Amino acid sequence: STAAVTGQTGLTITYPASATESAAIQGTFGNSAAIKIKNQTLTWTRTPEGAWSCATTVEAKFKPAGCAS
Amino acid sequence: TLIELMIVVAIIGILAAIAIPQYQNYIAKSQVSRVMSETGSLKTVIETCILDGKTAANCELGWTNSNLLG
Repeated sequence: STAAVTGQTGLTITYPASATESAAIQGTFGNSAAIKIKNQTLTWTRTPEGAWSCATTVEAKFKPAGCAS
Repeated sequence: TLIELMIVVAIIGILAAIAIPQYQNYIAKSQVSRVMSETGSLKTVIETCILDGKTAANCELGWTNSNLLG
């Protein structure tokens, strides 16, 4: 499994090819996930300065304190 | 014969005068125990909210209406 081609369809890697774009690790739920969150996504984004942060598209009541943004 | 019917009436009167236990205690105890369990189920979410630092309005309760108003 490489960044360009991962072994799972539910995991996507956006790799920076230049010094001005951001990196991303996105995971879409499914398979054994609950039906309510069956197609939501959770992403870890890294700014060009090297700062990591987490975002999620699920409802607020399901969000852990880490990805409350 | 008359005596047989009188014995039947006496038996009916004996059966009708059976002592009834105070069944209110059982029902009340069961209802109080059910409300106990229902209200104690919220301890998990309340404790997680408190330990997470959330405010009162930001704590999401998974409460469903209880027919005992407990």
